[PDB]
Order: sequence, then C-alpha cells, then structure tokens
Amino acid sequence: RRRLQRRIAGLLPPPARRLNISRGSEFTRDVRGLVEEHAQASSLSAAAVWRAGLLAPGEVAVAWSGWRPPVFGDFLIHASSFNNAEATGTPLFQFKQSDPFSGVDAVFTPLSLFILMNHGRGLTRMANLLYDSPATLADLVPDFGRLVADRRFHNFITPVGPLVENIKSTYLNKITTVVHGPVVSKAIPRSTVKVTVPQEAFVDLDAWLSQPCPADARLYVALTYEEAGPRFTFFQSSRGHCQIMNILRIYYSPSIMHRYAVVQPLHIEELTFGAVACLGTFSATDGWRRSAFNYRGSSLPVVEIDSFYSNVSDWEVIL
Amino acid sequence: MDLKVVVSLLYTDEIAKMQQRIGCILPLASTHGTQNVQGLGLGQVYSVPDYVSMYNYLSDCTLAVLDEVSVDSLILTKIVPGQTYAIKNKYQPFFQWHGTGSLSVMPPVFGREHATVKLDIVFPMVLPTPIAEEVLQKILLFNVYSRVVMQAPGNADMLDVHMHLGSVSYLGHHYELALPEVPGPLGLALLDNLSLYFCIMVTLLPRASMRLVRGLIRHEHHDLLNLFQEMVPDEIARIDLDDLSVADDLSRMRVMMTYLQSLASLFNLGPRLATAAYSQETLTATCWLR
Amino acid sequence: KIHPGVAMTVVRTDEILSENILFSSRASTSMFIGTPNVSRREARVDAVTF
Amino acid sequence: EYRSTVNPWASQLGSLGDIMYNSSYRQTAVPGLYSPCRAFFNKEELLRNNRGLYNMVNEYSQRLGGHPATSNTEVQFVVIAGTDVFLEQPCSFLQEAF
Repeated sequence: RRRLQRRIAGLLPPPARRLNISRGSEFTRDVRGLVEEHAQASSLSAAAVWRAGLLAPGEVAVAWSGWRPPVFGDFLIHASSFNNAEATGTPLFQFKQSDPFSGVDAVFTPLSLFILMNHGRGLTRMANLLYDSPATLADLVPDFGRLVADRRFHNFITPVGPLVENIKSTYLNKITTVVHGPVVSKAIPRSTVKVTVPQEAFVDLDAWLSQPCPADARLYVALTYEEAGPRFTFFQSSRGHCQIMNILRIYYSPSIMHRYAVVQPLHIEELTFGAVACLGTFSATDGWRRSAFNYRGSSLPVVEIDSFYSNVSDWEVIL
Repeated sequence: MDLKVVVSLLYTDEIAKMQQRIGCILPLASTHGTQNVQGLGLGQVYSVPDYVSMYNYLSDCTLAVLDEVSVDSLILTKIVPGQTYAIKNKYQPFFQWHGTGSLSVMPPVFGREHATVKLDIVFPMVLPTPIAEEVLQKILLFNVYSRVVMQAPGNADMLDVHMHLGSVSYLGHHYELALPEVPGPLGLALLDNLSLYFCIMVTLLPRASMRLVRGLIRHEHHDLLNLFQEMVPDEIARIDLDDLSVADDLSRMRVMMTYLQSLASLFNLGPRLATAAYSQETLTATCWLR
Repeated sequence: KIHPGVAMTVVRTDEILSENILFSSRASTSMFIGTPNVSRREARVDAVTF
Repeated sequence: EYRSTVNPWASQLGSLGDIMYNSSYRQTAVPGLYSPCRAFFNKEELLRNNRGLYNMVNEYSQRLGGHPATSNTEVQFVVIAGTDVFLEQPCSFLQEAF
C-alpha cells in the first residue's frame, strides 16, 4: 500500500502550465523543463533512444500534452500519373478505381486534377507543362464523361489531405500523405511543411466580403459543376459550416443560373451543383502567405497555408 | 490516459465464438472500469426490432473494440476521439473495405443470426459510407414496395423489386442481400417506422414547399432564387390548395419539420469512423473517431 | 486448310533466366554511410509502429 | 540497297503494321496486355534512341529500358509492379529480332 504511493508518484505530474520565472538571461532548468517537448527522430543507440524516449506508451516521455500524433496513410500510384516536381505541401485527392482488388490507387493533385477538366474544352500552361499528355491521366478514371454527365463525381473522390514524402521510385511510386493530424515531415532535419494551393484556383472568402476573429480559420475545398467543364476551387474562411454553405451559395449565385441558362436540367441528377468538404483548420492570423513555385520553365503564383492541421470530412452538397 | 475496460461474466465453444470476433466493435453503457453483461452492445434494445431507437442508442453511448476473451472476463478498450485504433472486418456479411474509406456503424439490419454471439451480445455492423447509404435506400424502397404489393398487387411486382433491390454495388463489388421477404404488415418488422416517417414527410412536402414559397415571395427581393426555382417544380404541385386551417397547417408544418430533422440526422449514418490504410492480407485497418 | 491471300510474320518473345556476373573494379565509388535513425510513424493504442 | 521495304503492309507510315500497334504505350491502359511487337513499332520509342551511344547505354542500364514483359504469371502481362522485376533486354536497344 506504500507501492501505491510510488505509483501515484509516477502518475501525478501534468505538463507545466504556469512557471514563475524571474529573469530571462538566467535560463533556469525549470523553464527548460516546461519548454522541452520531446522529439520523434533520433540516432540509433539504446541510450540515445532512451533519452529520446520513443518507447514510451502512446506519447513520448523520458523514463496527454494537448498534442496529437499524426497518422500517415500510404498510397501507390503509377509513375506517369504524378510529377516528382510536385511541392511537398500540396493537398491530394484519391479517385476510387473500379476494380474490386486494386492495390494500386489513383491520386490526383490539383495541378494534375486540372487537366482532367481542361482537356475536353498561367495556371493551365503549367498544368500542361508538368503533366504533358492528358492521355496518361484520362485513363485512370475509366468513364469520366459519363460520370460528369450524371453528376456523381464528388462522391467518388475523397480528399486525403496534404503530401509529406515522395520516394521517387521508378515505376510504382509510393507516396505518404497525412489523412489526419499535425502535418509535419518525416525528415532527419525535421523541417516545417507548408501546404500550397495554386493562387488562381484559390479565392479567399474573407476578403471577398471586403470583430470576432478566432484562432482556427478552416480551409474548404469545393468541386463545382460547370457546363464549361467542372472546376476545383479552394476556400479560406473563419466561419462555421452553417455559414459556409450559405455564403458559398451566394458566391456561386452567378454560376448556378449560368448552368441553368446554358443547359436545361433534363434529368433529375443534374441539379446537384457540386459539394464542399472541410479540409481542416490552421492559424487564422499567420494564414496564407503568398509564395512562388518554379518548374524549370515558368512560375505560377501560389499560396502557402503554413502549419496546417489536416481533418477531412465528407461531402455536403452546395445546391 | 487509461483506456482499458474489464467486464465480468464461459465455455470452450463460447471461447471460440468470441475469439472469432476479436477485432470487432460494440457499444457499452458507461466509461468506467468494471461493468456487467447487460451494459454491453445492443442487448437491451434488440431482441420488437426498430431501427431509429437503435441508431439513437448507438449515437447515445460510446463505442469499444474488444481485445481478449478469458473464461470469465472480456478485456476491451473504449475508443476516445484522441488517438487511433486497429479494428477488423470480421462480420459475416463481408463488405470489402478500401483505403481512406470512411467506416460507419449501423444497427444490424442483416438479421439477428448473422451478427450475434449466442451466450447476450449483439455486435453492430461496420461497413463503408456509400454502401451504408445505398443499403439504407435499398432497404427503404424494399420496405415500401413490399407494403404496396401487400396492399395492391397491380401497382408493382415482386421480381420487379428484386432485379434492382437485392444487390448493392460499389467499385465493382456486386454483393447480395438478405432481404426480409416476409415482413408482415401493421409494423412488426425492422425499418417499419422509418418508412412510416419517410412517407409522412414526402406527403407533407407539398404543403410545406408551397406555403414557404408563398410566404417568402411577399418579402419582395432578398434573392431571386426562390422564384427562379419556381419553374423547376411541376405545376401539378404548384396549384394544390393555397388555403387550409392555419391551426391544422401549422401543426402539419411542425410535425413535418421535426420528422424531417430526425430523419435527416438518421440519414447521416451516425458515428463516422475514418480509415487511414487498410490491409486486406491482415484484415485490419487504422481507425479513429470522427 | 488453304492458304489465304496474305502471309504472316509471327512475333514472340522469350525469357532467359540467366545468372549474371557483376564485376566491378576496386575503389570505384566513394559511398557515404549515414547514421541510422529511428522514427515513429503511427501510434495506435494496441501496438506502435516504428 | 535494292529494295526499300521487303513488305509494304507494315513498313509504311499509315500501314497496317503501324496503325493497329503504334498507339502510345501506356502503363495505365485498361486492357494492359503485352503486345510483343510494340518495341518494333512505337514511334516515340523509335525516337528515344535518337541520342548518341554513350547516353543511350547509360539510359539503357540506368532504368528498365523500354517495354518489358512480366514473368511468373500465366499469360504475359506488361510490367506494372516494377519493384521485384528486373531484366535487361537488347531488343529495346538494337531494335531487331532473331
């Protein structure tokens, strides 16, 4: 019953919430013990692993903290269906193939997903520069035109979130994407990763309206059905999902009667005007710093959502 | 934190039957340390079968995978929305899972005898979301089409509703179903009340939509779309009544709004569980609460 | 079994399960070995994956 | 040097031996079967060897050169795994047949 006292001693101490520091230049051990968050990658020695403490159950502790470990979904795609000059921080989209036993999936980055839309009818210059032939991508979906024609394209693509690591294989490329959690790279210098989305495809919804500012302003994807070929736009907002559907209806108010005027809805399935999905949250203050993205020839403008927290949801239809 | 739950109670064939499903999930009664038999999954609700109460009970309590079965205990861990788990597709209606597909939990519509263990313990079905909503639609239209041919044989045919309702389809997977071909009228079947909600809301939708358009169009222009989409309905549903007792009309409107919201919260499948990387060779999948 | 108006050149291929001989000279490449590094990549509640 | 072709139904540009075989070789083709004469007919493969000899052989051994065929299966499929298969082929180098 005295061993229970040692057990409650090993179980008590929470992470340090307050710390009465005195001066800054002293750098006490207690404030170091507050600010030291354990690592994830270390050299391979049993003493080095013990100081890194990776053997601790669930969360890391040297023989809970409001922090979540990220999961890493793995995918396999053909080498021509992807360009190895893609950025690290770019969101990806899985298209479910129609074979029952598949093994090799089919993932589309928005640059690649653009040329599934343009062929059949700046940014499109780069999308044709990187993925040169649409025919190498027009076949990963077997029946694209029929699936657009009955407007069930959105429930076949589930977003998988941003990319992390691309081991540039020869034929069957293996990519790792974070479906959930803190988006952080698996590198030996563990460098920060910023999710990028191309600028012309990404319209802000905050300054589109031109006092309550929260910390987590979410990022929304939206596939929309146009008679001029469907479009993938992205959305930054600091609102609730209840607000995001109404303000997206008001934002798409020209395009709905555009499609209504050009194509009359003859059947009953064309009335779905696309859907939305929360891709996750990030910091509302330091959001969406612009940057540039060079291939060997050209440069498209591109946003950089920095320190992103990925969280996929399902599809909620715009109407 | 601490996640284990040790519940107290079996024999050798019970050991084998519970050992068959050591990767499946089932709900609990409370998030405590020790519990009894009665607090386990779907026992006190499913023994008259009724779907909407069981979906409410499944969204009510928490969920738990089980880990090990002893002679007198079942070691099981409840799931928390913090961290991730590893569960299995070890259900006798075998729906093949896929990568980054969201998994659902619906109460068992595939008969008692498939997803059960006779000691009682009733496990819920786990299956992905498009298969979930499609099997919901294809069991609901099966219900109303069975009730119609039990009422009127000249409105539909039995093989007419088995060429298109006995099978679900998802990425080439053309499964079959165990449809209850003899439901029996006056309720008394599973999904007897959900069709009875669906018909009432689809009956009160004209009285709702016309009253809403006539009440919204007098506020002259917040938007053009309420009159822009006046052409897309048929004119048969346009000129219906425009006059009723507003006591009766208000009561009908309140009941249709309540039943609509309950039905729309049920058509959302419930506790959505998200996968990350499924492995069919191991029959396991990374999963976490959403 | 009469000849038609056209002739055909069949084309096949063949698989030779050889047993090759990699021969290299001494001190060709100058490889650089790095320190091994362990890393946690998925942390569930039943068994962590290193 | 006394005859241009020895057969005029395949050596021509829009000939029978080209237009039923020389589609662009894709790994993501839904049929995906292995057609063994596609090394002798793919014009893009016929102009990948436009480079001189040294960078031809280094690009021949630095990867799987062009159009390999699978082993260990019943009917010969085109190569789609690529992780555990490894083979060199001179008929994707010197463009002849025995």
